[PDB]
Amino acid sequence: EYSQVPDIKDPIPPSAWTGPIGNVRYLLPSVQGPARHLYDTWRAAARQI
Amino acid sequence: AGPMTSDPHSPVKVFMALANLLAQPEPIAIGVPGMHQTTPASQFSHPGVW
Amino acid sequence: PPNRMVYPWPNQPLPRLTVAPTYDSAMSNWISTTIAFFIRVVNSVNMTATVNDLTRRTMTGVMTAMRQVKTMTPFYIQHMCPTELSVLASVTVTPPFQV
Amino acid sequence: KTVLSRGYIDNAQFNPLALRSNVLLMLLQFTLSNLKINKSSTFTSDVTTI
Amino acid sequence: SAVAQCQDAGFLVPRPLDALRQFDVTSAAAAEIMHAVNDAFKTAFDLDGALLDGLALYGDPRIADLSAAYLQYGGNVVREHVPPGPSHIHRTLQQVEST
Amino acid sequence: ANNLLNSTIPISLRPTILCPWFASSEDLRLQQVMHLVNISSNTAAALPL
Amino acid sequence: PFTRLVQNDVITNVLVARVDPAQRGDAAVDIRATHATFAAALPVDPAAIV
Amino acid sequence: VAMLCGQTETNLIPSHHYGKAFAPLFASNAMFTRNQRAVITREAFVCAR
Amino acid sequence: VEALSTLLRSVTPLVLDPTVLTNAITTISESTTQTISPISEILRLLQPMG
Amino acid sequence: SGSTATSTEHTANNSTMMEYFLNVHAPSHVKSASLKRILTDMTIQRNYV
Repeated sequence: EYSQVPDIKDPIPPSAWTGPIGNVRYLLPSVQGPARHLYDTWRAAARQI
Repeated sequence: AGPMTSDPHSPVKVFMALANLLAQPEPIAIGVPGMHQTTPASQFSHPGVW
Repeated sequence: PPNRMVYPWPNQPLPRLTVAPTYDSAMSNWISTTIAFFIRVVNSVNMTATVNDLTRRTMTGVMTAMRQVKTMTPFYIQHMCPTELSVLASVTVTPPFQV
Repeated sequence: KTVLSRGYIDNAQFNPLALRSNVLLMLLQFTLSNLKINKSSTFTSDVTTI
Repeated sequence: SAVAQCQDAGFLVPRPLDALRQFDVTSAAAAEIMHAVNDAFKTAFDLDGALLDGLALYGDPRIADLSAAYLQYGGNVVREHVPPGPSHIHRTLQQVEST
Repeated sequence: ANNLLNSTIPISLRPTILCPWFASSEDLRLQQVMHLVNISSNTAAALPL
Repeated sequence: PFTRLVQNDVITNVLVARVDPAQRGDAAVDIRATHATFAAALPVDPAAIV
Repeated sequence: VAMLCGQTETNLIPSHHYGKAFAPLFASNAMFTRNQRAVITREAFVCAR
Repeated sequence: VEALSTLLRSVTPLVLDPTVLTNAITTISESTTQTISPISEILRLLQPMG
Repeated sequence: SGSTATSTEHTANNSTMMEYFLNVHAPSHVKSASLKRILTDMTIQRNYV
């Protein structure tokens, strides 16, 4: 079961990230698509929290 | 709680909130067409709809 | 007429690429007026059924942002594209067919 | 070669058409590099023949 | 000042170096110049946060100017201007250029 | 402090002091406007304030 | 400014501009077409206020 | 989108760029073959008619 | 039309890049479950078409 | 994902991707005009659990 890894058909390019913040990288505004949607949704919820 | 907010439209929203409940016994006139006394009060967010 | 070609937009020679030709083009005028028009549309009283104040400002901010951003496309249309069309028509195997 | 030069001209060349801008930027750095204070220091008399 | 001097008679700045050639005046060049200045100041004074950024948001510093206003439903406008105050370095730079 | 915490200074010679800590309103006005330019004008800007 | 029940004085927009409209030739245009707009609102609860 | 995003290059000299780009276009001979084929078309048409 | 369009794209100095436009718009909008229908078309517009 | 504590994360991501698919990806990509007509005017809060 755990020997499986998902296969992404369009990975996020490395150039789509900002500089590091120690461990994490923020997502560049110019990037669109479902990932952008996911990023905004979680970010908005984080703000409310 | 009306006055405590900074929204300019709050007084109208307050006024319409009661007007919704009294649409049956006490009717009044609504200026712009397409809006009725039973319209949700929170929609009155435009200076031209007072 | 022979050795002639018609064009949907007005055309002028290629000037120095300074600020004034960047924003005076007819296409730019078309964009500016159009967005200006839709702005007073979305702010019309009739949109209240769906557009609260927050949305109203949000839509307004989007439109004005679209209007403000620089683009060289209108300049290219008015001062550079006709040159490219003129030369290309002289070498393509099928000459232009116009009304 | 501060601007308008990097991916456009050879290492050995300079851009004659962007001279005014590059000169201006160079002078700017010259200006900023000298924003200091001329603090004093120890003075002494000279006891030599000079 | 720097962006204006590279242009032809931009704004109302003195132009001591005008004898020198500067062919390209496109908005791209202006953006590059503004970034150069912005980096220079950040380096010289060891600044940390965003400084002078966002002016290139629309991507044409050649017409950059600050202003604020608010509008009333009655049609009245305020249109407050925010011009910069007098500066020392700017005046100093002119002497350097003249020299 | 609205004249609370009233305080005063001694009266004696202070030869070589220098406290470059001030600016005109125009500077403040300019900085305030600049600050408003470098934000996303949605709620994300207002909330921290 | 805090306006109060004056319909003609309701502030609909707070605006800011990054560029001079006179350069663009926008001198005669609606202000909203030339300046950016702020848009932020906070949904408070009446019960806590009361 | 194309109407609104019209970026241009940094060191753009219209004379250089156009001349460089147009020079290959005149290496073709299709312009002449077109004329020849048209001439043959005429003679074929007249005789056929 | 195809051949002519390919030639034009291969010969023009114009460059199409929807970067600055995206940056400007994203300062206003946000892709969240609230305020999605108002901006759905905008997201379609900014979607990378290739 | 050993107990109900994982259902929250997966349900959140599940909803997010579905919403983006309905409102953005599908209309931009589907062909049938009738499908577009019915696919629009549809949202997760009243069409998906």
